[PDB]
Amino acid sequence: YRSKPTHGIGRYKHLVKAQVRPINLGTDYEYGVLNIHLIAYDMALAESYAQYVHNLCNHLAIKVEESYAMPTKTMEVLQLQEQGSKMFLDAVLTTHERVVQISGLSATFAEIFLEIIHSNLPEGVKLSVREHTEED
Amino acid sequence: SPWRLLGALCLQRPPLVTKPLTPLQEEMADLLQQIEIERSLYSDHELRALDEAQQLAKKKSDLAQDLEDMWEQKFLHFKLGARLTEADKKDDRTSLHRKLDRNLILLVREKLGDQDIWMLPQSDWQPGETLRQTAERTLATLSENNMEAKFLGNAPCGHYKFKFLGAKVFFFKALLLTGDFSQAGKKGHHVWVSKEELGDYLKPKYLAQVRRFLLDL
Amino acid sequence: IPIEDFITPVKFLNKERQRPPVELPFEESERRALLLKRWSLYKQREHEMERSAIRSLLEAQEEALQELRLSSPELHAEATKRDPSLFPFERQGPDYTPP
Amino acid sequence: VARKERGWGTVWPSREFWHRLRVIRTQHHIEALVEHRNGQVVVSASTREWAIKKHLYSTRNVVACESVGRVLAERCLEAGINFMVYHPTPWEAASDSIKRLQHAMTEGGVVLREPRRIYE
Amino acid sequence: RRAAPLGPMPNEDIDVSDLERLKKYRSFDRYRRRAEQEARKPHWWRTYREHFGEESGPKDRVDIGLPPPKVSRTQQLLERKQALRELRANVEEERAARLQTARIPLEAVRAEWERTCGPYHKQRLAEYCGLYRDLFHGATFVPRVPLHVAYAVGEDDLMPVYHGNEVTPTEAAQAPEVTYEADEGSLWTLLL
Amino acid sequence: DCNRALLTRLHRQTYARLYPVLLVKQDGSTIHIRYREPRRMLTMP
RNA sequence: GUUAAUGUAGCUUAAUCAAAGCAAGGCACUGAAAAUGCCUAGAUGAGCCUCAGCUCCAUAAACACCA
Ligand SMILES: [Mg+2]
Repeated sequence: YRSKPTHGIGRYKHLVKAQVRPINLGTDYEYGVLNIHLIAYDMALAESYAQYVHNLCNHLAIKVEESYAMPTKTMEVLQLQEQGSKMFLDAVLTTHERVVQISGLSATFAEIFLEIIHSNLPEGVKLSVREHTEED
Repeated sequence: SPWRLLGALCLQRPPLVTKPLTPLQEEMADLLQQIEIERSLYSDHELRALDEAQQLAKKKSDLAQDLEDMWEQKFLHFKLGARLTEADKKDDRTSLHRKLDRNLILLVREKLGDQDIWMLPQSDWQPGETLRQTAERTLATLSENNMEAKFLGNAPCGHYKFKFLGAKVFFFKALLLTGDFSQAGKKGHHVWVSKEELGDYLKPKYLAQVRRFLLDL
Repeated sequence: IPIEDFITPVKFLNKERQRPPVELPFEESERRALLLKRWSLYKQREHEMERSAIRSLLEAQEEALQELRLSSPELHAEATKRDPSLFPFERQGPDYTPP
Repeated sequence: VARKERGWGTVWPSREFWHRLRVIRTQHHIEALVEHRNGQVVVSASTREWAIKKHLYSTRNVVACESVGRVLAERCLEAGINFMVYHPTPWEAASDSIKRLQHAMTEGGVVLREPRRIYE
Repeated sequence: RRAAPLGPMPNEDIDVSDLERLKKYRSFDRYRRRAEQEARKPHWWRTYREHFGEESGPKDRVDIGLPPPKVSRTQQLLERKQALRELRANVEEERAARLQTARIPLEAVRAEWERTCGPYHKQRLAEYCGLYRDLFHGATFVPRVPLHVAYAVGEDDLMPVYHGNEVTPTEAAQAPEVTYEADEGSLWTLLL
Repeated sequence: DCNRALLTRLHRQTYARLYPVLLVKQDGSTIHIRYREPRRMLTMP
């Protein structure tokens, strides 16, 4: 009740909010909206490393926004046969892609981060850092 | 308070080939193999192995093996690159091709007029220059080599001050993509070295704390 | 325009019949479980030295950058900014056999 | 014949009971309390307690929950209270540790689900 | 017309600016806990506790006791640490744990309980039943010496009197067997 | 640090048998791909 | 070598029933997190003493020092 000392005790909605630019200042320099593309041939491997990345970010207080899978590209590899001169033979492969979006960074945290990411790189794992604009 | 300006560089070689596994990691790898193959659904190869192993017993009384042996011989015939290009030499610390498993770092030998210097490669930057530009410049110029090395940040790795005057040593991290070393037999002593060896060859307390921001792996 | 591969393919439906049996004695059961607990302790110590490592690195960053600011203010005008060179960072993971 | 507390029923759990079983699970210890609506703990069994701690192993195990339940049933009969209410969380009701806590409590002779009031 | 809060407002502590960098409890359960701890503190506004009779609230206790048994903290601690090392060492125990088969020797736990924290539990049961309220009126004592009372229901039958338990007057037609542990320089008085 | 996430199984509920395969791209380099075919090696031209 | 302090598990309890709570881990569950379930490791800085006292060691913060 407005007249009382206890007014607004139940007030909550400012606590829970239920209702993009990199900021470069040259001294406090926040470079955000960054895309981590983890691409590898093995399903389990890419998933495990994407997982490791995700968890690493959550522990480092680095804010992850979106973690999602990119469409798999199916490769058909045509190998030359020696007997028949121009004769082709085939083997089937698949390329798997995962994505982890981080919303903020600083110079020092970029430097630190990349060290850990590439140091812990598993075999047959291709890593990419890019900018938020991409077209699915 | 005069300030002596010296840039510096920590040069990281990429570990090339993966490491062997800890006994625990190996037993765990075994377990993961077993349990993975335990929940697994059929196989195409195993459908054609088992269904035909069963159906041929019904064509006798009333393939898979070929493929197996084929792949066996095609694998066995083929041979692979050596995991050790270091210990077959066992000598060179100065070879850039030395260690496949770990990350390697560059050291240099200098004896100056008043001094004896074992040196993590150092730069000298004029006040008008950026620490970055002098890092790169000193890198490409000093080693007499063509190096593609992707740098990470515009921010430096670690800093150590020697005040006689006052002075600064600012170490940067450079990630080596592909180096081309010209005059592989040059007199200047360039030592490509791991973590333990970086602990060994380093006298100073300025270079002793470089293994503090180094990646131990 | 989303299309996921998380879906279970149609080939896998009726070929289910190939892997019915699984059985373990006291031996394999207790072995696997003991190994698992062991493994958890291990992975924990691993994460611990990992975090302590990146923490020591970040402390080297503190001492470093603060040293450079205390010396030359122009130098933390320069080096506290993040460069455009970091946009397309790409790195390949190690292999089993060198080329 | 006494008065339970009817009410609340915007909130949870129901405060209507004479006695309530309360099971708190720390990442280390399992603590089972018997409460009166006064908030006063009447009779309890905990795993921090040396009596239980020393006999058995791994304070956080399902084993520990069963144990604590048996101990608490014993101490409850000794206290003269045969009835109490237990209001678990839907996901706590599915969990094994708690199923077996309730089983121990039941074989112990303590009925959950208090008798009704008279002329309520 | 506003008034001014008296002392602290409950959530006034945490920063509204930058909500994303604040840790949340994504668990219903953590919330429940935090709330039940908040419900036990002495607030400055009219509350449930206040009206519904905490029964004198804060009370300075006149204590007519037997002096607490003096035991060395560090010694006890070491001994228990060791005992638990030993018990955790065995593989048999761990097998008993994973396979969900174990039992606790209830008689020995009842023994240790009677020896250790029993007096306090018996105390708060007495407080619950208001023994102290009708006897000494203000006074709380801790039952240091365990008292074992029993009735003979027959030749083989023994009905124990624990604190708070129910007994039928048929059982109690005769004087009970009473047992407690003391050497003799001692003198005691028993009362029903 | 290379062995960190290297040890794992595929977590999907219903899936075929996956078998270790050594894959040589055009380098001289070899990788380990889990592939449904038991063949110990494959190589790209 | 000097001053103001200390050495509880990663941060904070208790030290008259008792070394407590929270982080943090693993495996299971759904695509990742998250929740949940089943599990995991842990401390009173080290040496003596009296039934808080004396040192040592180490950190930290300064100064001196050393390069
Ligand atoms: Mg104690």
